[PDB]
Amino acid sequence: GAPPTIQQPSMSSAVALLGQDVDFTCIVNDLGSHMVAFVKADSPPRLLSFDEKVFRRRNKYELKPRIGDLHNEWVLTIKNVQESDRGNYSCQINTEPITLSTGELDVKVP
Amino acid sequence: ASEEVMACLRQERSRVENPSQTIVNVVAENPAYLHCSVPPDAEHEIAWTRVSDGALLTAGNRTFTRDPRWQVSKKSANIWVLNLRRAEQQDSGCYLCEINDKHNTVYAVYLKVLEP
Ligand SMILES: *[C@@H]1O[C@H](CO[C@@H]2O[C@@H](C)[C@@H](O)[C@@H](O)[C@@H]2O)[C@@H](O)[C@H](O)[C@H]1NC(C)=O
Ligand code: NA
Repeated sequence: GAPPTIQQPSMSSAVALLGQDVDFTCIVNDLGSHMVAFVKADSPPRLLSFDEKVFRRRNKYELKPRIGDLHNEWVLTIKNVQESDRGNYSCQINTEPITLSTGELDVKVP
Repeated sequence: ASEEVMACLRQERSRVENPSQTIVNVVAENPAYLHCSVPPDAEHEIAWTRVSDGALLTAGNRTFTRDPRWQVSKKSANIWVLNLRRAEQQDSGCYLCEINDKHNTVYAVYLKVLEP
């Protein structure tokens, strides 16, 4: 009987090198009938995936929903990271009020 | 108030200027209708987001939020509508429609709900 929670370690902040693939993991306990979205928290924020669907650029963003041992890990992959991919990424659960976890990506050029 | 409206509308990111209303005033307890125009003769998906908290409201053909007052529908060939079935003062603020088109269009709409 608990509401959805985001479990450690989720949305870890990272420094990556240009061209790496970068994963953001959102581990959700007690998701129930709620749903998960990934967002780039720029201004304006950009939707990356909602539920089990990648919103755009399937060659740039990948989603692996409900994986891990407990089938509760949501993994967003950013392919081939560039300087434009720097910034904050969020995992959102559609509770009310929303439940969020955010991590920051830095990208260094050789 | 001016700062708030401008900070909302400055978030538009488009190659084609928004052809719809981008400032909507309604009275609390009435419905609100926010419009998103998409490119014609193509099957684009859109998503509506509430900027105050970042809540995703609708995505593609379906409501995402569990707040039951929100629905998305197709008003005509190229116009989608975010329908708020009963507006309250606390719904005032900035809303974004993102389109999955090649230019990754974002349209911004400022909603003001006035006291009944
Ligand atoms: C990333 O986030 C840092 C912490 O900021 C807070 O969370 C973000 C997502 C915003 O909602 C912001 O208003 C909050 O203060 C920021 O200090 C940092 O500048 C952000 N980095 C970039 C590139 O935006
Ligand atoms: Na964080």
